[PDB]
Amino acid sequence: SGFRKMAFPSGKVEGCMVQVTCGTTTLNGLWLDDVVYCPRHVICTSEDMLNPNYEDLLIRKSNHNFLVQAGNVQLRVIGHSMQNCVLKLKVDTANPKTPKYKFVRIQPGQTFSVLACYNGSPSGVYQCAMRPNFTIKGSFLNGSCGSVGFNIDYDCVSFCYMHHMELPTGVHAGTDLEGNFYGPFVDRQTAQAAGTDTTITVNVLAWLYAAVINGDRWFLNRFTTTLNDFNLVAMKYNYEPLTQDHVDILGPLSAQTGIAVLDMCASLKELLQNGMNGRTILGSALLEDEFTPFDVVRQCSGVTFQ
Amino acid sequence: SGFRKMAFPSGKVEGCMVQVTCGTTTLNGLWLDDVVYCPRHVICTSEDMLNPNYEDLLIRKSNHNFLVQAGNVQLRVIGHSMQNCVLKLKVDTANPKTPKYKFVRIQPGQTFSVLACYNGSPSGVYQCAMRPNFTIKGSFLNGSCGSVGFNIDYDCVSFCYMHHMELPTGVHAGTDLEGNFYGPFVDRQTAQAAGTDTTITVNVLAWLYAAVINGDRWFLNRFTTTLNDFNLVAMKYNYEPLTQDHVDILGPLSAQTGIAVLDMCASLKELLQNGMNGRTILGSALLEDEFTPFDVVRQCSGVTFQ
Ligand SMILES: *[C@H](O)[C@H](C[C@@H]1CCNC1=O)NC(=O)[C@H](CC1CCCCC1)NC(=O)[C@@H](NC(=O)OCc1ccccc1)C(C)C
Ligand SMILES: *[C@H](O)[C@H](C[C@@H]1CCNC1=O)NC(=O)[C@H](CC1CCCCC1)NC(=O)[C@@H](NC(=O)OCc1ccccc1)C(C)C
Repeated sequence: SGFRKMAFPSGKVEGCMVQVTCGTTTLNGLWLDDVVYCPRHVICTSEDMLNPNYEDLLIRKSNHNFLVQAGNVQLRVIGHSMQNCVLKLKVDTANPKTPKYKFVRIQPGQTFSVLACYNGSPSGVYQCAMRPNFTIKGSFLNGSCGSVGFNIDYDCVSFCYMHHMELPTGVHAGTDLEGNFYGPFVDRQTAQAAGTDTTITVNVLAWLYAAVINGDRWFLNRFTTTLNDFNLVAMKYNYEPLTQDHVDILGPLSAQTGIAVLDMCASLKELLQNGMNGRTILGSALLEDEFTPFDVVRQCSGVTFQ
Repeated sequence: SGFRKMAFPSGKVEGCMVQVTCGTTTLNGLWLDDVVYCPRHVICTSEDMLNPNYEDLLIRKSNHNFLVQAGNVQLRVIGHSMQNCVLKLKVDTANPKTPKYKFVRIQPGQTFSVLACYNGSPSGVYQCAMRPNFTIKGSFLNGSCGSVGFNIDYDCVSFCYMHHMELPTGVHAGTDLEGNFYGPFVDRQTAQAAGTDTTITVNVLAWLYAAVINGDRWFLNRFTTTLNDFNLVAMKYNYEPLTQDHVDILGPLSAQTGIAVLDMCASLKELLQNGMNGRTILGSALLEDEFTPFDVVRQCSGVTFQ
């Protein structure tokens, strides 16, 4: 038993990380087949970043201005193009380590693993949730741009996030692998509002089920509630409203524990209204919302990949 | 910026994971050069586990009784031996993916990444601390035995932990790669006491420095303290006593932030005596002790590996 925030094994993604340099700027790229993907702001100087005209900036660049290193194995750039906020560099060699892969645009509340990288070299791996306001709470320093987020389904890597910038609150923003930002953000160094974040209610409930499965369970109470009654409580505490779709997604955990979803909602409502009274659940003194149901099921069924 | 509990990239270790089967029991092994390492309890049946005579049980076994699969690539066993609580199977093929590696026995309070594995296939990766009572708080199900803990120093993997069992409190116990348990535990299915755990004070202080570096810093107070005065507080709250060696290890973080170590101890003393009053530090409502100083420095300097 035990429950930990767990990232996917990163080896398949490690073999795809390269370094991209344009002039003074170095960041990470993702090398799949004969294409390298990276943030288009690799082309910006420190004064372009305040209000860049990316079309005009890219026109000044030719293939030979993009330096791509894989380790110290190095790639010849034979074409370049901009797709939304990502630059796509065609290279003359297909990555021999390309895994089976897909590009996916994830939904708010879903989770993924981040392989944080500097100069094309992996530094660490951790699990993130895409917040309801389309930010992530990551760990990113200068040079981490182009680091990617991903999920694995057995042998297939689903890339879902590429890192671009940090907002004025320490939270992080980036794009899918077609270069479309999650949320309202633009790749300009200017003040940008993320807007109110909310707690991912279905994930909190999934984590309460994980706690029961692991014997942590003082919070189970006597009451039940209704989906409309609970949602009145969710509103006051900035929790996402719970829908029947969420109830259905929680079905397997409900069946495993024998605790009806609305009974668990009643326990959650009392935790929200009364706090935890200095106690903990699965080692946390806060209600955790970065585990999806489905993360919970895999962690307590032992799903593997390769 | 931002601070996350981050594991090492796992690819170098993924290429070393194999499946070991003896009779009815399947677990994970570690394949380095021409040797496969796994828990010796792979030889036990469900009624051996209550009081096993490992010498007598192993004598019944020959090389051909140990089935080792690498993926579905499969290895011929040409010798076997028991070293403390690990079994070492000599195979006829050296692992072509063997990284540069060392076996290390870590100290209590140090951290490492765990690659949780089932049937020789990686499932996930997370960071653990070896508690002062020589347990870890992991996430391990049936079949995870033989999963390993490790650190990376650029290109060298230091293996430090192999998982063996779960105690009567949900905490986990295992050995170094020479098969010596951390702590007082034996590989028998019998009630076993871990003894009182304590909080890793130098790690809490390192994490408070990480918080200041990230602008989280309401807890900085007006006071200072002495190492002897602070240790009186540490005693009452089951914190490890702070030594000058710990102060010296905190030197770089002290120099980076301009906060004297004993001033940070005074902030910690007030957090211990008064709690956090419903506030958070780096997203946690508890004092976190599973980051070493040195983890903090790498996370806020961007150290990479490959
Ligand atoms: C690429 O390695 C970095 C990664 C960030 C550095 C520290 N944490 C990070 O996640 N990205 C950048 O340095 C960004 C440069 C890009 C160039 C032009 C296109 C968009 C930005 N810049 C940032 O992340 C900066 N944040 C930012 O621009 O947010 C807008 C803002 C500015 C002022 C006040 C409010 C909001 C970051 C602060 C360095
Ligand atoms: C190998 O895959 C598993 C991993 C554990 C299963 C669930 N969580 C785990 O970490 N290891 C085992 O199943 C252990 C078998 C070994 C065979 C004989 C040598 C030592 C054990 N068994 C356990 O981990 C069990 N725990 C245990 O034996 O602790 C001692 C104990 C027993 C009763 C009351 C107090 C303490 C576990 C409970 C299945």
